[PDB]
Amino acid sequence: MQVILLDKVANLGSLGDQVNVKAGYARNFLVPQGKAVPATKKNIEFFEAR
RNA sequence: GAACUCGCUGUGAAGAUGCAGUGUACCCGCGGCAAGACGGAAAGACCCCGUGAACCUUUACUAUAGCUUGACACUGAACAU
Repeated sequence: MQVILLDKVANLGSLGDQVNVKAGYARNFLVPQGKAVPATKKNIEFFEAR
């Protein structure tokens, strides 16, 4: 879905991008291993402040 | 069911101890033979009926477990076409 990147990711990422990703590549790789977070419109200001 | 519980011919729900005709027979036990009724091995074998029941078979009908097919979900990324 709408996850935002956080790292030195390959060629879809620029340290934070709103992309259209699938659910299976979202969880177990990008959810809790690091590097992403689901964009529930509360975290879009919270981690950009970080 | 009750009996004071004879044999013939005939009649009769059509094979009569009981009806009609006729014949015979003192009253009552006992031991036997099984011909009739009455039971037994019960014909719990033969047949029909019920818009009865039960199992069983199948290319009866309608379903279903199982097996099997595809879609979607669990389920992703890099390339090449």
